[PDB]
Amino acid sequence: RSLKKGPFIDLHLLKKVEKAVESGDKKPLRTWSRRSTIFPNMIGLTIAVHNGRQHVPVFVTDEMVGHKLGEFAPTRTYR
Amino acid sequence: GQKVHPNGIRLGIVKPWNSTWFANTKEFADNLDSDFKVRQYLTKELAKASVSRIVIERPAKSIRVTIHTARPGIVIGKKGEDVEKLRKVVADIAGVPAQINIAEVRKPELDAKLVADSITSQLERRVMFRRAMKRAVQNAMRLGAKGIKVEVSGRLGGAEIARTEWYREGRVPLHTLRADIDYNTSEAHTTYGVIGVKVWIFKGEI
Amino acid sequence: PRRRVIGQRKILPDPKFGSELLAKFVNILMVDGKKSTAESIVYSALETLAQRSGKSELEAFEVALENVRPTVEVKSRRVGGSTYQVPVEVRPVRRNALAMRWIVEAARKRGDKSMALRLANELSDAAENKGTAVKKREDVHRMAEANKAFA
Amino acid sequence: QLQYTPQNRSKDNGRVVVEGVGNLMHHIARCCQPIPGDEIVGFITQGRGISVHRADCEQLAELRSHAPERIVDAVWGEGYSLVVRVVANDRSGLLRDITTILANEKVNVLGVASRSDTKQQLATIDMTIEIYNLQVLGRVLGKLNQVPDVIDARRLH
Amino acid sequence: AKQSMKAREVKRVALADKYFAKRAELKAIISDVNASDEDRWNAVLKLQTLPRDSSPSRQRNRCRQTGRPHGFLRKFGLSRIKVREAAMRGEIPGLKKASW
RNA sequence: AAGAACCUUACCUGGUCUUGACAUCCACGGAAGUUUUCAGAGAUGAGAAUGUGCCUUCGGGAACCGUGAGACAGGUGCUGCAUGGCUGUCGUCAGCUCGUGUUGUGAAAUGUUGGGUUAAGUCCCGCAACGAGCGCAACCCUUAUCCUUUGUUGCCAGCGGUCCGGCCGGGAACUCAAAGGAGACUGCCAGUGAUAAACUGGAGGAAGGUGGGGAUGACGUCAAGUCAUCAUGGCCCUUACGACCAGGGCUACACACGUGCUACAAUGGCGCAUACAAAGAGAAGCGACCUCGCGAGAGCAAGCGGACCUCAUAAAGUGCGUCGUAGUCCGGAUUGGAGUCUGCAACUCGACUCCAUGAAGUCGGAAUCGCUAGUAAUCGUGGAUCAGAAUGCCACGGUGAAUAC
RNA sequence: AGGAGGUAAAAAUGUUCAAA
RNA sequence: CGCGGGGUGGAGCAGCCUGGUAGCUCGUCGGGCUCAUAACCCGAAGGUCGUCGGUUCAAAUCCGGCCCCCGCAACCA
Repeated sequence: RSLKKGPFIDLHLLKKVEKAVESGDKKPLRTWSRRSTIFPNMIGLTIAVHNGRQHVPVFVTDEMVGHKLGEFAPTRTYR
Repeated sequence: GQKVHPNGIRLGIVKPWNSTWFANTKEFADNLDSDFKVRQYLTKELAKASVSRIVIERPAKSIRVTIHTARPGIVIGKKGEDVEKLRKVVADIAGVPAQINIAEVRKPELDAKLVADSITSQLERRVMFRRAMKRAVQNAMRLGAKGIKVEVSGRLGGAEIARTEWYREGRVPLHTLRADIDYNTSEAHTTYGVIGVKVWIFKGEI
Repeated sequence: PRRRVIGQRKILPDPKFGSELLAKFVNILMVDGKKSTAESIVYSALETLAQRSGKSELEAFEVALENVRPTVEVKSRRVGGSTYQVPVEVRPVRRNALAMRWIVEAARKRGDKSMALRLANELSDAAENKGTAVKKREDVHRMAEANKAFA
Repeated sequence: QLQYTPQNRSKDNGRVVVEGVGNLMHHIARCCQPIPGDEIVGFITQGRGISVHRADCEQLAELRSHAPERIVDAVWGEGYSLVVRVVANDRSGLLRDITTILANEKVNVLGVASRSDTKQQLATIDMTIEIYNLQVLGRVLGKLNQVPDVIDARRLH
Repeated sequence: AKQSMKAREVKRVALADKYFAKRAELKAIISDVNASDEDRWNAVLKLQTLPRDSSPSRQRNRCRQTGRPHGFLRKFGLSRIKVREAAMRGEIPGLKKASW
């Protein structure tokens, strides 16, 4: 809903993602950048996103792209 | 819980502010902060100087500091040299030309802060409080105070259940705005704990 | 209320024809303070009445008014806990005051359309005194004589 | 009356370290009740994070028949809750035989599953527990096999 | 309010001046409609390269004296309770109990 | 809590620190500092460079940085029933005491009671009481009328030019501005009353009886509240309950309540035109104009640290038109899509705009609250806080009642 | 001043010890 | 063993006899009054009709077996 001045991400994550892509589908990334928006190249990756006490792995399916990683890691458990 | 701080309500109408300087919001808070600094610092330095009140002023870039107090001797120091000592350190506290200047207060018995220091220091010396209280009242009263009211709050006498006790002689019209009052506070630091002291003095009606 | 004496505040007469009584009538119908609009209703509604009956503004008004004026009313006397309604003559001020009040009240209902019209029709019914407002008056008179055993 | 601490340690992290990564939303399967045995094999789920669906299991292989990319390895490092099918040659208070050995056993037994008469006169009690030292598993099992009426007493997948 | 916190405050300011305000150009002119190229990108990226603090947004404006992070009347730079303590004392110039 | 995305933050999770994030002390070394890279969530770890400076203990530097050790350091850790400081409160209720004398053996009473009277132990009279004090009022601030002084960035009546804008001469009258003042005192009169206090009515008057508002809150009650503003006795931890970092949580949601905003419409919504405010805020801030944009806004960007310029053309209102009592042009929730700004960051978790959607609700059970005058009700404006973030709070003016037997 | 007349339905309860 | 009755919200009882639609009272839940509980007031949820099977379009209800409980009878022996 914002920042239409280049979709926002993270140097450490981005570089880690590029490093992964050019290195092939390696081990799941363990980033804490729930702020990070998804980028095209990410598709196929199984980046883990910490969400309080885990990293809850998420396959980067096609659909998601403009979505920020947090939306894929529910934080408040219920029932 | 009730009573308005006397000195506050009696500002504009009777008693002039401890500070007297103008400033836009730009360098305002800073000036006030430094004031606080010279206040507590200079207080500590003259903890033994029987200091009364320390007025701070800023006549354009300048930062004058009048110090009402008893015993100008120990204040200024020999040859007045100790003053310039406080000068140096103070200007270094406000990064500016501190023009210190002193006017000895004539009678300590009448001034509130001076009384409070007497009382507190004495509780610090383990003297029974009641004796000191009645003492201050006798002294200040006979000396000429139109009226007086002192209070001691806290543990007092090492009692395990804190309480408050007080005294007052003659007219002490706190609601009478025009009426002058010299309210001030100080507090003891007995091994039992903090024991506060308040002290009112009706010196004159107008 | 307690000891305090009242200061029967003055009310400015209506601008179109200085009827201070109608002036206060507007003040009753007035809501949220938008007096201008209140006055707008009272007027157009008053004209429509004058137009209707053939009687002029206000004269038709008091004629429509008196026919709803309570003369008596209940009151709650008690004796240590024995509460019971008591009839008692109404003050002339409080009289027509309550008259206008109830009138505005029956006017609150009867959803024709604009207040002007709904009110116009209410006063028109008062002209032959068979509207809802008079229903209140009668009811209060029943509350009187069907209880007129106290004085 | 005695019926999450064993999985509060997984909720306290450790255990699974898929491709060397720690603290993942892992969670043990069911059709297969993996314990540190034939190791295990992970599987990413949409929600629920990683599913530790044990190494070599049909439903896991089904997922191996769908999206292999989701499939991932699995380890252990430094095991709780299992279910052992222990069919009895009919009971009639012979559950007591089962009920007996429980004392020195130190695993909590959650749900005492059972069934019997549906066909051939013979009961089929099954038991949830909470395994600890994998050795302790082997230490217990024989005692179960020991009881004469107990023809069946091995871990059920 | 926790010497640590007061300390944290100071450090936040320190960096806010050692970087931003003099390196905020990235956040500034380089995040404007002109250098549409990857330049702009790298800019809003070198941004995170900087220390998390330094950004004035994290400055909590605590009471000059006590450290209390609330009721901080910017004007005086003091926490309400304390701004009052000085007030009634007359330590503040021309500041009296309003009344009308 | 005057304002939780990070921060704040005290809580959780994991990664980390230990004389520490911060202070005084001493030994040694190194100016400080500044530039860029690699790993890492960052903390920090490894650095790669670079720079070496104002007095000379002239074998120095004062410094600031790093390391070492021991004192300590540090706590938003418990105790508000150990405290100060501070505040709510019964309650702006009119009460609460004491000195002395006197009565009673004494706890105590008397005073302060009683007749009147007041908003008031206010005042008068009497009274074994005489006095005094904290209070009550007065003094204070604001507003209400007029006078005097001053005339810009305010004002325009009088004359002039008027490109009709007080725009320019120029005017000091006026609104106003902000100081210095006048005025109200039961002072005047009538009557009631003990020739008492006072009270009832009238006069003049801007103002009539404490004019209206506010500030000011007695002795004390609650062993009220706060150890988390702060300060402090204790006690407690001190390779940790202390310290740093990332993400997280304080915003969870079967449910209950309190406090408010927006409605249920026609004394109305909506479209067009048009009228009259006050009070404020403002510079790493208010930001016209002008331009593109449906707008939120974006670009450029004067003036402005201020009776100047900006926020910022007020809305209710009035004029005209339409809708015509429908869940309906009521209601705006909720939801999708597309966007803006702040900010490292908008997913959790921001405010706002557009298009789309368009629910509950058709004046609310038992019960309950506020309010006596320019008040209630209704209407919009601004400020603190704050990068952004209110229907809350604080303050401002507009419209303007009903009733008090 | 002497006096008689009328004049107020129901409405339970509160754990123990504890401030110079 | 025999004859009859009954089994219905957490409890006590209607409705069954004449099939479609199970009601009252207290209790329970939420709100209110009160300093606070009770009482009192406002609103609300609840019962596979003992169990099994049958007849019927439909079974709380008509029919049967079974489980339970109460009543009566159990004599000349």
